[PDB]
Amino acid sequence: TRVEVQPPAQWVLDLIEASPIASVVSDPRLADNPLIAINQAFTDLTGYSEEECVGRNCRFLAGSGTEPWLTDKIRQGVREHKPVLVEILNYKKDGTPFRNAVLVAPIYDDDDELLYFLGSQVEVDDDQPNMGMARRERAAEMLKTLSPRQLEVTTLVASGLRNKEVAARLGLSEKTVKMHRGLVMEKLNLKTSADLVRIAVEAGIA
Ligand SMILES: Cc1cc2nc3c(=O)[nH]c(=O)nc-3n(C[C@H](O)[C@H](O)[C@H](O)COP(=O)(O)O)c2cc1C
Ligand SMILES: [Cl-]
Ligand SMILES: [Cl-]
Ligand SMILES: [Mg+2]
Ligand SMILES: [Mg+2]
Ligand SMILES: [Mg+2]
Repeated sequence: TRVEVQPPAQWVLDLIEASPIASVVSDPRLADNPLIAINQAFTDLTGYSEEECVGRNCRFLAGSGTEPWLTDKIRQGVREHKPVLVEILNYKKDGTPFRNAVLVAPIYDDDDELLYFLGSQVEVDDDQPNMGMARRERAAEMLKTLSPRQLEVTTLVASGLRNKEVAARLGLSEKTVKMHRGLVMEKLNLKTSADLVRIAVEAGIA
């Protein structure tokens, strides 16, 4: 099955379009928390077009060998509004199995009002199946270059707090939080918020 989805708003596109990583957004108020947008990298990773994905829950990538003890951790993150990174067996449109390092994280619309989920998928090769640990090592090194306030804002954003919540936690304005976020993105060459949440969760700071 599949539901018809409203074209994505600009903030949805801003979350994923410039990520070099397969990135998606879902809307949990729609039937079966379906995908409402995918980037180009997601089509290149999986072979599915945007028309084939949007309106469906992302578990269409699952197949015979997919680990329910790992997908349950995603289910838990979605229910608790917390980020989860697991490495699960998935299947491309042509039936090619691949190990998917998938991040599912809470994210907010550009008014900091309603909750959505972002998804970030990286292929782990059968060749180099410990690639996950190499991405963790890189992430940890990058985050150690951040100033203390930048690290604090990064941690709380990646933990799933909206900017208004980060602002309340640190005694700042939303504007000041958005400024610190932008400087982290510029310093670490991160294209989108999905890319920022991913290095935070890879490192284990969220
Ligand atoms: C934004 C987002 C991205 C997701 N990406 C994937 C993915 O790449 N592969 C996949 O198998 N599951 C993915 N999922 C997980 C499924 O949608 C689902 O949450 C998970 O399998 C647990 O739910 P279930 O027990 O009903 O399957 C994603 C979920 C969301 C919300
Ligand atoms: Cl879901
Ligand atoms: Cl301030
Ligand atoms: Mg596109
Ligand atoms: Mg299941
Ligand atoms: Mg709005």
